[PDB]
This record gives sequence, C-alpha cells and structure tokens, in this order.
Amino acid sequence: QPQELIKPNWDEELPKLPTFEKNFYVEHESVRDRSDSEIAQFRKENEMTISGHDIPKPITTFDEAGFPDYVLNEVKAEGFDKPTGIQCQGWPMALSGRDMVGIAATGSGKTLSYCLPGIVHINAQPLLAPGDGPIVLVLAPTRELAVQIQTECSKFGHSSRIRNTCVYGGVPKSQQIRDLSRGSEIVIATPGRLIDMLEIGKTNLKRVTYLVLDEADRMLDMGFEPQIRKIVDQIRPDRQTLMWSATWPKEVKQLAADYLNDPIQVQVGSLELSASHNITQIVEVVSDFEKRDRLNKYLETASQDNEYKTLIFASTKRMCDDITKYLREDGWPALAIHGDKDQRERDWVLQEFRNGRSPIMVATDVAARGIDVKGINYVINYDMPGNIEDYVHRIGRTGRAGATGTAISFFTEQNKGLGAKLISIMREANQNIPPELLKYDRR
Amino acid sequence: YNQPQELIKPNWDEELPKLPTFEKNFYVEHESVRDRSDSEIAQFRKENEMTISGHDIPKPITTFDEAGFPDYVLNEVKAEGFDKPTGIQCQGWPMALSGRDMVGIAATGSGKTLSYCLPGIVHINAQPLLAPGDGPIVLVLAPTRELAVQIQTECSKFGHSSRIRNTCVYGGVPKSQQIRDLSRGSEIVIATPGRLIDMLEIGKTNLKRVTYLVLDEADRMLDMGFEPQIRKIVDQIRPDRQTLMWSATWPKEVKQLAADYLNDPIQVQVGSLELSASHNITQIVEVVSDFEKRDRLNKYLETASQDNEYKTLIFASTKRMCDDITKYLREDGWPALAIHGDKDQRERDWVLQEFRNGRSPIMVATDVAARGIDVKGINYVINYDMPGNIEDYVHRIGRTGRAGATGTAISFFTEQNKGLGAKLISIMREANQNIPPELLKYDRR
Amino acid sequence: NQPQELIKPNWDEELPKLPTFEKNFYVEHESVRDRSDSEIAQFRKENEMTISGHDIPKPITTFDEAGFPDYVLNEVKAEGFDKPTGIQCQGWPMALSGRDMVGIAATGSGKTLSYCLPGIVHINAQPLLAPGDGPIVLVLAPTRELAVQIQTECSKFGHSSRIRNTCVYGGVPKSQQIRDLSRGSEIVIATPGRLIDMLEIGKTNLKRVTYLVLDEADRMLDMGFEPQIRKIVDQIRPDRQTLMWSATWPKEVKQLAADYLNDPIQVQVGSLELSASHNITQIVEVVSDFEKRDRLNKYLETASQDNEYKTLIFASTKRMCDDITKYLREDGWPALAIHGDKDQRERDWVLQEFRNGRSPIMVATDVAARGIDVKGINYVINYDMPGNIEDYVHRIGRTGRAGATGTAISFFTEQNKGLGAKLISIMREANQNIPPELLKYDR
Amino acid sequence: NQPQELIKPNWDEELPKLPTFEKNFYVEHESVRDRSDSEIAQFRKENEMTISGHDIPKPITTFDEAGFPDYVLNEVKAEGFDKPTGIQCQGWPMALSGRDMVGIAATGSGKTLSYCLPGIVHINAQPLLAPGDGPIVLVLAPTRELAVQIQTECSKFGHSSRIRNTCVYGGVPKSQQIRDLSRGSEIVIATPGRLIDMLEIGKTNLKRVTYLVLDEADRMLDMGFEPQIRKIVDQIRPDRQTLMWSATWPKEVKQLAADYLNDPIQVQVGSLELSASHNITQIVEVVSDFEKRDRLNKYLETASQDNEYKTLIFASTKRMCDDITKYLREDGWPALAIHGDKDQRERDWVLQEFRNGRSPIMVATDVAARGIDVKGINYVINYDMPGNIEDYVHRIGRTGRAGATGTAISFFTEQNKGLGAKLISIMREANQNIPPELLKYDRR
Ligand SMILES: Nc1ncnc2c1ncn2[C@@H]1O[C@H](COP(=O)(O)OP(=O)(O)O)[C@@H](O)[C@H]1O
Ligand SMILES: Nc1ncnc2c1ncn2[C@@H]1O[C@H](COP(=O)(O)OP(=O)(O)O)[C@@H](O)[C@H]1O
Ligand SMILES: Nc1ncnc2c1ncn2[C@@H]1O[C@H](COP(=O)(O)OP(=O)(O)O)[C@@H](O)[C@H]1O
Ligand SMILES: Nc1ncnc2c1ncn2[C@@H]1O[C@H](COP(=O)(O)OP(=O)(O)O)[C@@H](O)[C@H]1O
Ligand SMILES: [Mg+2]
Ligand SMILES: [Mg+2]
Repeated sequence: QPQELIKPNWDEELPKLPTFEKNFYVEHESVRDRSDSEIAQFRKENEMTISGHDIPKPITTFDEAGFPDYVLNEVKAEGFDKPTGIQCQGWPMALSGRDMVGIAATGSGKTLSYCLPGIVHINAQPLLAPGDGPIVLVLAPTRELAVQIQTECSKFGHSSRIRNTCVYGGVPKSQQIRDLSRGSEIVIATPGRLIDMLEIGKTNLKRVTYLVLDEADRMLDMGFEPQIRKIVDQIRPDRQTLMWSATWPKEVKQLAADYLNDPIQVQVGSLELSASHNITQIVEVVSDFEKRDRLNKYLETASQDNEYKTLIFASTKRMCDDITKYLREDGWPALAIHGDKDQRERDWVLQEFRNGRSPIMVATDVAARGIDVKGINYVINYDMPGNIEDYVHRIGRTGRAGATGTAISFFTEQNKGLGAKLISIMREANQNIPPELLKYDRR
Repeated sequence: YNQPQELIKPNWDEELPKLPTFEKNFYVEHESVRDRSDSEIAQFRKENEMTISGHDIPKPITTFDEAGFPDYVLNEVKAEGFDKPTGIQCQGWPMALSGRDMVGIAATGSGKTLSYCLPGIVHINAQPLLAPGDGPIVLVLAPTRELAVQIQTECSKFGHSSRIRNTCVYGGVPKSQQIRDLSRGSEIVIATPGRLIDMLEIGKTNLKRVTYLVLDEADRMLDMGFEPQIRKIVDQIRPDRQTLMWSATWPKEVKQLAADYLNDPIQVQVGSLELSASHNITQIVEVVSDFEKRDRLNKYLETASQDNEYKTLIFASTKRMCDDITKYLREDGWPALAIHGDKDQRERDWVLQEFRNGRSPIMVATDVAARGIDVKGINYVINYDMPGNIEDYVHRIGRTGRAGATGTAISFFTEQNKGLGAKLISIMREANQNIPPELLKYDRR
Repeated sequence: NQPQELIKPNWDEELPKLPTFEKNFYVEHESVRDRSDSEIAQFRKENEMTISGHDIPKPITTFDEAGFPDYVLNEVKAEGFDKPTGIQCQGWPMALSGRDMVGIAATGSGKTLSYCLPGIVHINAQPLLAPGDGPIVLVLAPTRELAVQIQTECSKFGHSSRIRNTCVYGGVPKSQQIRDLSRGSEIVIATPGRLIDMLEIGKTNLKRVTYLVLDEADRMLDMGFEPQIRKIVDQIRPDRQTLMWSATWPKEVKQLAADYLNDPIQVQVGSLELSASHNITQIVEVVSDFEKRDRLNKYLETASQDNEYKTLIFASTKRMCDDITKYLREDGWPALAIHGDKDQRERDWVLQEFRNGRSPIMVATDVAARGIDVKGINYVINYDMPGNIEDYVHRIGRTGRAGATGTAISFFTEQNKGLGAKLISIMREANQNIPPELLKYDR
Repeated sequence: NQPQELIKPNWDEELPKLPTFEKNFYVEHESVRDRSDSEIAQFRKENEMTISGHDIPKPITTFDEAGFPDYVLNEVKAEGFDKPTGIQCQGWPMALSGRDMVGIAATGSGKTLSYCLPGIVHINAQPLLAPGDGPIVLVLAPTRELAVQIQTECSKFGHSSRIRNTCVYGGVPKSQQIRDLSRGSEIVIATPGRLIDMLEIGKTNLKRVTYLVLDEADRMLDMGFEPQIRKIVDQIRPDRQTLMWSATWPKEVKQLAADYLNDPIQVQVGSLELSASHNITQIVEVVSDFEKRDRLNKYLETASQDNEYKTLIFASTKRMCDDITKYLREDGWPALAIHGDKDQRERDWVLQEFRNGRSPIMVATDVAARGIDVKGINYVINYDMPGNIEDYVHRIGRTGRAGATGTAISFFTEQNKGLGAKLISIMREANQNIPPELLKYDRR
C-alpha cells in the first residue's frame, strides 16, 4: 500500500531483460509414426478435438513424454500410471512453449499439466540471484485452493530443490515475507493478497516467464480481473501463459483474447454428467439465517437411523471452521477436512468416518476429491458450488452397490445461475422438482 | 498457553502388556545378496574396510534394488540420481531394516544419515494413522540445531510418496512456532535433547508411539553434557523399541553407552584413522585465539588479500557463529558470503556459483554445509572454529592444494577443544609438523 | 523486581496507630428471646446441631429474625430463598455478634453465605477505602475452582450496598489480577500461593482486614497450606474476627482453631457420615495420565452401545475440564462442559441440553455440578479424582435414583494416594469388589 | 553468544599481543615549579591535604595551571566557574601522569572532575574505535542513580573532542543497553551487576580498557560487589591505570587498593567528619513497608494545616520516586519529582515552582537534590533511607539555615538496620529524643 502503482513500459524494457527459452518438447520415438489415423480414433475416443496451428501429438505413457528423469522418477514414486487425457495432449503443448487454454473436469489432472512443464522451465534458467522474484507465477481464485496446487508442486520439485511459496488471504503476511525473502522459484498467489506485497516491494514479477491461470472461470466471479490485469501489466509480455478452468462460458473466451498470444485450447470435459439415478435430490430455497436450524432438523432426522453417516459440504475452509464450531457446541459429533489440513491428518479423519466412529463430517470440494467412503446417508450441501460439476460430484458420493441415497441441498437466490441446469440434473435422474425451484428455470 | 512442570518416570515393567504391538524387522535379502557364498564377502568387507562383530548379522547389499526398499521410495533415490549406495548403507541397511539394535561408526562423509532415515519410513508406513494427540513414531536425537536440520532435510526429500510429516525441534529459539507444527501431527521428530525435555514438561508431545529411536553423533552429543538429559528421554520410551546409534569417533564412551541402552547390539565400523593426511598443505596452527580470533582473522586476511585473486574459505562449527563471522568481517569492509545447513537449501548453490565465478574471495561455511564440493583453487583455508574429530579437520583442509601442489591451513586452537590436541599432532607429526609451544599441555598420556 | 518477602510487623506498638472497629452487630429479636430452653434445645436436636463454647446465642428461625438491615434482606427476598439452612439459623447470630466461630457441615448446605451476609454489614460500618488500602474482608480458599464460587456468591449480595470482590490464585497471569486490585476491593477471596506473592510484590496490603474467613480448612491442611497461612495472619491485626469453616473435624483442624481463634464457639450441624449408596457399581482403574484418554474413548464406545446413554465425565479444575471436552470433540465425540470461572448463566443452557438428550456427554467440575438432580445418568466417569472423598461420593452419587442401578468408572493414579485409604473404605461399605492395584494405597 | 563466560585470561602470555597505550600526559607548566617546599606546605593543609607516596607531583592553583589541552579548557570556562576544587588541584597531576592514585573527599567535592578530564586526553592519544572494540575508559559505580549522575556529568566535557559515553546498569531491560553499546563508546558507565551480564553475551569487550576508575568504592564494598570486580579486573589488561575514589577510609578500602593498584599514591583533601549541624527536629519512626503511605498522609495533614507549608520528600531510587509521586496524587496531594535519568531542565522548572509556592510538595532523589539552595522548606520526610549516613545528614540538612527551626521525619525499616547503629549517635549528638524501638539495631 504505502507507495507503488507504476506500470512499466515494456516496449522500452524488453531489450533490457535477459533471454529465456520456453520450447522444450522432444517428440519422442514412439509417437511418430502411428500415424495421423489412429490418433484421430484415439483423439475422440477420449473426447479430444483440436483447433489451432501446428498441433503437437498426444502421448500415451509417461516415459513417452520429454520429461527428465528427476521428475519422471517422482511420478513413479507417487504410484500413478496412464497420465490423464489432458496430460497426454496438454504436456506436448506446454513443453513446446505455446500459450494454451485447458478445460477439463475438476478432479482430472489440469494441475499437473502445467506444474510439470514449469519445473523444466525453471531448471533451464540460472540460479535465483537473491533479490530476484519467482520464475513461475500461478494465480488462483480462493485462498485454500492455492494451497492444493502448492501441495501438488512440492510433490515434484524437491529433486530440483525448487523453493515454493503460497500467498493467500486471511493470514498474517509476516510469515510469507520471510518465505519470499529466502527466494522462491514458484509463487502461488491470490490476486488480492499478491498486489499489496508488490506495492510494498518485497517481491518482483521481473523474472516471471511462465504464467499459468488455474480456474479462471471462478476467478471472474469475484471481480478479480481489475486485480489480475494490474499485475499482468507488471510482467514481461513474451512469457508463456497457460489458462485452465472447468467451464467454457462466454466470459473465459473474452479473457483468452486479451492475454494469450495465438492460444491453443484443449477440450476434454463434456456435459453429460449423468446424476446417478439412485440419489433423491430435494433442493430447498432457503436464506442466510434459515440454516443452522434446517441442519438440526435434518441431522436429528438422520439421527433416528443407526448408524447413519452424514457428509456436509461447504465451499470455503472457514465455513467448515464455522459449521464444525457450531455442531460441536450443539452436541453433534463433527469432523472436518479442508485444504490447509495435512493429508495424513485428513486421512485419519477419513479412516474414522468409514468405521462409523462419528456419523458427521464436514468437507470442502478440494478435500473431498476422489474419496470412496461407502455407507453415506444424507449428503448435505450446506453451501452450493460455483459450478454444476462439483454438485454432481458432491452428491455423487452416495450409492454405488445398495443403489439408494438422499442429498439435501440448501439453495438461495445468489446461486440461481446454475438452477436452470440444476433442474435438468434432477430432470434426467427423474427426481421430483419443487414448484419453488421452477422460479429459476426460465431463459 | 502456559504450564511450567511435569516429571513422570513410568514403570515400564508394569505398562508393557497395555501397549500395542509393532514390527521392527523388514529386510528380505534380495536376489543377488544370496548366495556367493562367503568367499566374495570376505574381501569385500576389507575392500569397503567394514568390520562387523555380532551374531547372525545379515549380509551386505551392493545395489539399491538389493535393499528391501519398496518402489515408492526406490523411485525417489532414482530421482535423486544416486547409484552404488554408500559402504555403510550397504551393510547398515540389512541390519537396520532387520529390526536389530545397532551402532554404526564412520567418517561424516558416509551415508550415516540416510542409513537410518530410509529404514525409518517403512517402519512408519507399517503403523496405523497418527490418531491426533499421538506423538512421533521415529525419534532422532542430534547434538545441535544445525545437525538436526540436515537430518530434517534428508527426511523431507523422501517422505512425499508416503506423505510422511517430520518436525525438527531445537533450542535457542522461541517455542511459539514449533508447537503449532507438532500439533498438526508428525511421524518423525528430530530433536535436540536440550529442548526435547523442555516440551515434555509443558506437554505438546508424547513419546508413547516412539518405536524407532535414533541417536546421531552420540560422541559429540556426549561431549556437551547431554547424557543427564538423555536419561530422561529414554526413560519415557518403550524399552522394547529399536535403537540405532551412529557416530564418527568410536570412543571409549559408546562401548559403555551402547551396552547401557542397546539390547543385543550389532556394531559395524567402516572408517579407519589411517589414510591421506595430505602433506601438500602447509598447516600453521599456532594461534592461542581465546578471544583474539577476529583480530587475527583481519590480519590473516590482510596477508591473504595481497595476492589476487585470493580465494579464502572460513570454517565454523555452528550456524549461529557462521552467520556471525560474516556479520563480523563484512562490517570491517571485507566481502563475505555465508553457507550453513539451516537456511540456504537452494541458496547455497548460488553462493557456490559466486565462489567459482570469483565474485567474492571469502566464504564462511560450516562442516555440514561444506559437504561434497569441488570448488578447489582455494588458498588460505582458516579453521576459525575447530571440529570435534580429526576426520572433519582433514576434510576441512583437504579442499586445497592438489594440482598446483601447494596450500596453507590456518587453524585457531584453544582449550575448549583440547581433547583433540593429542590427535592433531599425530596427523601433524606425520605431516612434518610445526612447533606446538601452545599444545605442550595437550599431548601427554 | 518483587523482593524482601516476609516482614513481620510489631503489633504490640503499631496497633495503637490503626483505626478502631466494632465487630458485634446483632440485636436479638422479639420472637427469638425467649421461647425458651426447650424449643431451642429440641430445635438444635431436630437439625443435628452440636454447639460448644461460651455465651452461645439463640438460633434464628426465619430471615427477618436476624439482625440484618433491610437493604441486604431485600436481596435474599429477590433471590427467593426458603427457610435458611440450620447452619444459617445459628451461624448468623454468632457471626453477627463479633465472635470467632467454627462451622462444620457438609459442603453446600449453608456455609458460604453464613459469613458473606454478616461480612457485608461489617463492611458498610467502616469508612471508604481510600485507594491504596486493601480489603476489609479476606477469604482464604484452597483452590481456584473453590475461590471463584465464593466470589460468585459474594457478588450476588453486594450490589445494593455497592461492594467489590476479587479472586487471586495461581496458574494464571497476575497482570489482570492487579488491575482489579488497582480499583480497590472490600472483599478478596485468595489462594495462599498467589496471596503470599502479591504481598511480597506490594500490590495489596492486609491493614484493613478486620474480618477473616478460613473456608475449607480440611482441604488446606491436606495441601500443606498452614505454613503459608501462618505467614498471612502475621500481617493481620490480632483483634480481627476470624471465622473457620470446614466439612470434617479431624485433630489437625481443631488444633488449627485453637491456635488462631480467641474464645471460639463451635457449631456442628451435619451428619459426618458418607453412606455410599449401594446401587452403583464402583469400578476403579489404577492408571497413569497418558492412558486416560485412550480408555475414556474405550469406555465411551461401551456407553455408545446403549440407546441412549448419558455419561458425565468429571474433572477437578477448569483447565482440564476444558482439555477433556477439547479432546473429545477432536476424537469425534459430542461434548459439553461446565465450570466456574466462565459459564455463570450459559452454564444452565448446558444443563438444559444434557437433561433432554440433546447431547449424551457432559464434562464438569466438582463445583459446577453442585446440586443438580439431572436424573438419567449412567456411566459417570471420574476422569480425575478429587483431593477429598466427600466430593467423590457426591460425584458418583449422581447415578441411580428410581431404577436404582448405575456404573462409575474411576481413573486412579499415584498422585491420588492420599485418598485411597478412604476410597476403599467406602467401596467395601458399598460391598463393591476392589481390584488389587490400589491395595498399595490403603491406610 | 549467550553462554556463560569470563574464564580468567592468561595475561602473562596475552599481553604482548595487544597494541600499546601510554598513560603519562602531564606537562607541569613551568612556574608551578618552583615555589617551593614551604609555600606548597602552606597549600596542603589550607585544603586539608594528606599525602603518602613516592615522587609526588605538585598541585594546581587555577585551571590554566594544569597541563590540559585547549579543547578541554574552553568548557571549564563555558560553565563559568573558576578555581577548581582542592581535590582537583592535586588529583589532575596524579591522574594526568598515569600513576595509580586514590582520592578521598566528601561526596559533593570536586572528586568528579579529577577523573573525567584526564580520562579524555588519555582517549585522544589513541586511534578511532574500530567497531567491535570495547571502551578505553571504564568507571565502576555502585548504583543506577549514581551511574547516571556521572554519565550526565561526562556529557559536559566530551563533546568537543567527540567521545561517546554510555551508562549500563541493572534493573532495566538490556535491549536498549546493547544498542547504545553498538554505537561504540570510549567511556561506559557500569554497575558491577549489569557489566558481567554484558560480557557473557559478548556485546562488549574489556580488551582495550586502559583507564579504570572506582568511584565510591566504600559504598560499593558494603553491597558485596568486591567478588564481582575481581572478576572484572581480571578480564582487563594488567598494565592499566586505576583511579579509586571514596569518602570513607576503612581498613577494607586500603587493602582494596593494595590488591588492584600498582605502586599506589595516596591523597586526601578533607578533615573528615560530618557533624550534622543541628537545626532539625528528627522524629524517627520504626516502620515497615505497607503503612508509609498513610503515615505520610497524616504528616501531610499536619503540614497542610500550616500556611504556607513546603515539604520535601526524599527517595533513593528513581523507580520508587515515581511511585511516591503518583501515589499521593491519587490521595489528592500535588507532588512534583526530581531524578537523575530524566527531567534534564524540568528538574529546574519544578524547583522554581517549589519556592514560589505553586506546589507545596516535592519528591526528590539523593543525586537530583544535591547542592541546591531551596530554603524555606520545613517538613522533610525521608520516606527512604540512604545506604550510608553521609547522604542522610545532607538529606535532612535542607531544613533551617537562617530561621533556625525545622523538622525531619524518617521512616526506618529492617531493610535499613545496617544504618541504625550510627543513626542514634547522630541523634544522640544532636540530642534528639530516640524511640524505644530503634535501639534494637545498634550494637553487636
Ligand atoms: N495420471 C494420474 N494418475 C493418478 N492420479 C493423478 C493423475 N493425474 C493427477 N492425479 C491426481 O489428481 C489430483 C490432481 O487434480 P487437479 O489436477 O488439481 O484437478 P484439476 O483438474 O481441477 O486441476 C492430484 O491429487 C493428483 O495426485
Ligand atoms: N546414495 C548416495 N550415494 C552417494 N552419496 C550420498 C547418497 N545419499 C546421500 N549421500 C551423501 O552423503 C551424505 C549423507 O549425509 P551423511 O554424510 O550421512 O551425514 P552424517 O555422515 O554427518 O551423518 C550427504 O552429503 C549426501 O550428499
Ligand atoms: N437459604 C437458602 N435457600 C436456598 N438455597 C440456598 C440457601 N443458602 C444457600 N443456598 C444455596 O447453597 C449454595 C451456597 O453455598 P454452599 O453450597 O452452602 O457452600 P458450602 O456447601 O461450602 O456451604 C448456593 O448455591 C445457594 O444457591
Ligand atoms: N571547579 C568547579 N567549579 C564549580 N562547580 C564544580 C566544579 N567541579 C565540580 N563542580 C560541580 O560539582 C558537581 C560534580 O559532582 P561532585 O559534587 O563532584 O560529586 P562528588 O561529591 O562525588 O565529588 C557538578 O554538579 C558540578 O556542577
Ligand atoms: Mg552424522
Ligand atoms: Mg463453602
């Protein structure tokens, strides 16, 4: 805050900055030749379609990607195989130095599609020369989703000794300045918390050559574009930008044309959320004050069965700090999982929820990602997500074998933008729709 | 928070049947180890000069794939790029992964740290989840702040696959931030005995899940009077745990301690006091230095500054005195860079980059920080502090004068390390020694 | 610094430099004198009274028969109290007469206010406090949880006559405890440990103390408080009025009464016997402090099998009562707590949720659970053990009223050796079986 | 560096390795010799001199008569006083010649400037401080409030030849004591208690101390500081020049001189005694700590009845003098205070408001109320008592010079029993009535 705004004149300062390389792709032995026929059948096998110039070719296995061995032995240490559809096509795009757009399901590997090409980008550049800022900068919509990607970059950047900082709201900055002063090759920042440390000048965006935007759709819902364009005007314009999000409305396409240089977009996601038919959806029009009483009403209704197993969902981590701080004081056993928690800390909470030691657990969307806890009654959406991909995945946590379940959601008028497609999720699963939810179905 | 006290010493003869069950042995003698048979091993022992004395000691490994390590950890030594594991790790791993109490003595250029860190992770993953309010399962004890964090930097690089969390708790610093990391749970704790007891008295940790205890550098740790505090820490750990001792000096106190805390121990020694002792460096250690140390250093740098471009290497034993030495001379107008273990994980390679590029002729470093560097071309290596053994001294001075066949070594010796005066002349008198007018006191019997 | 820490005054020549005060304020009423010598004779015998002294007054029968002014009488009026306790029926006119007295009764019948109401009329008879003068009333309690309740009830009758009271006690920072003494206070309820300290640091003086109270004398002698008390009364004028109060009458309490009281008049009211009703199964486990949470989790899962259990965990202090309920909520258990320092009226919302099965588990202290007939209690768990057995009997006494069945699981440690002799003495009176591990601690 | 430290250094082997300083700078301007040998003899006991030594120099008459440079002499002129004190008339040639010397005089004599000015010329012969070097001049003082009096008194003659001076003393947070020592100072003012606490943390060093002074070594010896200075004087070069100063001549002060001074030379300037010129009604009251606030209030109602009363309260510490000042102000009594740390010139504005009767009550410390003519004051209450009986005689001495009447209310506690023995003989010689309760602390 105390003094800075000035935007630099990059027409004048680009000849003053050092030179960097962005293209690294290796076009490994196997891919060519196949050739140009079985890729087509493989492409739209896993929902791939191309629209761009000089398309690279998809990969099949990890070892066919031009990743070095210090990062390739970490995919092995993490036990994965068969990289995700976007990782099979997005990586040859990213290692070629191209600006690109990537949309896929939230739960797919959009994160590692830019995290791994960012490590090769860093290690090709000289040492950090203290007082130099980061080389990779990724901007995220919310505080605790920045930490999920920051726990995903620490999994593959120890080999290269890469230092990483995460800058986000809601916390004292006196700890993040002492992580930035030690140097950090990757910085994960929220636009609100990042600018006011560039205005006090404890970091620079002068070495940022590889910029990536995770979940740009969510980014637009908080009015953060006045804050991102202000700092993207503080970076060298010849960097490589990588867009990533889950949806494809008209507003992400507007943002792509303003920052990307000849962008290439990857589409893997696809409408046909099936809304597995064995879940009763009850959506209720409520307000800010009306909850915490409907929850007691639906918790004591769940309490009558034994042993019930309830899962409450929130979209922030401090709404889970609020809900849990309220159930426990009313006399309800409650456990929580959010992003600022540690996996092994979150894995003990997941273990105690399966053996039925406490029937209630509050969770966030990022924490409740790829979990199989069978036995779940009464999944409660105390909040509603920003998209219809998380809703189906939120309620998708009920009923595989027994083939029955209920999902209690608390809906309010500031969530109507998804109602129109929400009824079509209830309408395909042949669920009853309340007359007060038809208020959010027109045009 | 605040609480000042507790003391409890438990009666383990009565509390053992109430404790859960755990496994310590895991190692399975992979293909090429068996069998040879006992003809190949015979001189590979003295090829790697390792000395075993116990009963039913397992047989050494040669490959990484020959250790009973899973692939999720074996794919991490690959990402670190290591081949041909260290000699002591080639025999210490079959011993330690087999759940036996052991002591290992070798020079601090070996893999002593990872010879017990890697077997400790499989020990962790064989136990249930941490069940909050449970303390660590592995406890490693270190003498000082900056040795513990090197232990933490080798456990951090190998715990992502298993998501193992590790904390390091050490004295001389406000307690306010390590308590918030202990509460989130940590499977491995690396502690100095000085503060470790100081967190059991106000109670943010327990030693009741500790099944795999390690004592690193027990010789130097014993030299600072930490044993009266180690009595308190081992009296609160299950007596049936697995203890693994490691040190460099092989006294004359371990033999006592090893047989007071280890149950049926197995010792392996790889090092030997007989090698190198490089004669191509003029070693000039004569300065009493009690508190002169800064005054001679400017004068010994004023003589070094005359040549150009000189390249000087200052050595310290602690980080808090290694951030100091740079803090003392830079204010007199001397270009200095600092290198230690606590900070500067990636930063020390930039300082080493500016030491090769000739950007600053002076660099202060500690023994843990100056590990495996070939930055040679270094005149006038100064031991402003002195190490605990005669193998760190030789490696301190050993980084000068190989090709050009000349070098100098200035050390500052004082009564606070007189226990090593006897051993340095044994290398100095082989080294065509100087006159000890001030070591006179420190050679007899 | 806070030095020099004992100085004994010379009362023999500095007492003639201190102001004069009066101790006798009672004026016998029309219906009290006389009846006579038969109605007061029997009335002491139908209330188990036993007097011993010189010039013992006639006991009271109703509130207005006591020589109380009207501004304190209209306080018991608004409090809606019926037919004051026997110890109040005779304890009042003895205290109002300026006489040193001893009152023996069960912990809770009338003892606290037996000296508070006569202590207030003692206060309003003196000039204002002239800031930098200490208190007129000095109350000594052994523990923080007991000293708070004295202040919690002295603050209930000291607002008509504007009156301030303070608690000073160990384990807590003293900075705030001095900023209330900075305001001056007529009454102080003090722990010997923290009282000796603030006198050595010169943040209060005992020069205005003329009316001394020693509550829970049997506790203080069990905790080695006499050598600290002997130093406290070294700084009080010898013509003070000292009032002793206790629950038992061993040889060390009545030696302490003879050493400090001038012509004391004893009154014994209670029954002195602990019958330990036999329809509760008393299970005692000799454990240490690090097993207590594991076995609580295992005894709670045993109660969890019932439908529906209602357990009461017991702690002695506020700090662990906060620990226990902190730890249960993180283990997945529904937990409520009630203690004295906090929870004056919010304490009663907890009792209201615990009676109705809103929450099956409630943690409490011994003082906080005083006089609650919350029937429905199975499995009262003594996570702590008190210093005295009268509280144990009342702790376990909360299990089985009509159905006449219950369980009590106690956690016994080496630190509780002082009560083992009296713990088994009642466990065999109730003819419950004793496990061998606490036979070490008999006699 | 925060271990324990100050193990004795080996000076027979470490002294040849330090740079060198010379101590002799006195020039003995020419006509000081000769007079001679009888007109010096008349000079000696006009000022009550007592000399015992070898090769004794001759004393001074005027400021111009000393072998002082001009940069130091232009300030003795700037204060506007002539004719330095009898102890300054010989103490300067003793100290400026670099010989170990002890001077005894009353506390209030010119004992101070006999060491301040010869210490600065000793500095100016040496190079700049070369940060990380400790001080050259070290003087030891017994009390915080006496240590600040000399460092506020060193701030008068060391500005021109720029010399920085710091005061380090116990009972206060050390975080500001190290940050002025970080500035470096040729003169540092230290209490034995807080000096060892800065040598063990290694934020000052005693390697360059060449000019040691022991001011008021008598009172320092009574507080058990001797085992601590032998700890301190063994951490400094043995070839230094030491300067002792005190008012009393016990057997322990001279055995203290033979143990630390090398070939010491002795001078006294005063025919001792304090005979408590008698004009004050002394009412001693054997009291304890918790009643004194009410006891002073009753003595204030007794003074407040008079008009216009003017009372002076005395304390020994600054911190217990701010307590007294804003403790009766809570009782409704207007009080003003004077101490050594603070109130540089407002010490003088409160003094002007005290005589003209804008405020009748004033609390004071010992050093802050020394050498003031504030007469018109009755009712001086010694709420605290000093460590010796020489300050108290002056403390009560503020009551009655012309009018020939005065009162002195003293508060005595077993915290002051060390002074009870001689308190009675001063009251018995002033033939004041003696309370029965104070006779407890007199003999054996
Ligand atoms: N090929 C793969 N095999 C197994 N797990 C994977 C693979 N790719 C990613 N993951 C896991 O999925 C998660 C990554 O999800 P993320 O990419 O953040 O979702 P989004 O698509 O919203 O970015 C991480 O937990 C990662 O470990
Ligand atoms: N597989 C390996 N091959 C070769 N060197 C290794 C290997 N693993 C670790 N090292 C090196 O050996 C050292 C391991 O630390 P170590 O020397 O055991 O600490 P200490 O010996 O003081 O206990 C480090 O310097 C590290 O670079
Ligand atoms: N006359 C009365 N009528 C009804 N309740 C009373 C009366 N006197 C005291 N009480 C109750 O008894 C308690 C007073 O303290 P008490 O329990 O008597 O301590 P002790 O048991 O040590 O005497 C209060 O909780 C109050 O509600
Ligand atoms: N030559 C002088 N002329 C006038 N005043 C002096 C002279 N020397 C010292 N003083 C005064 O004496 C005080 C110095 O303290 P001092 O009284 O010497 O303490 P001590 O009694 O311990 O010697 C200063 O306040 C100063 O004003
Ligand atoms: Mg080691
Ligand atoms: Mg009571």
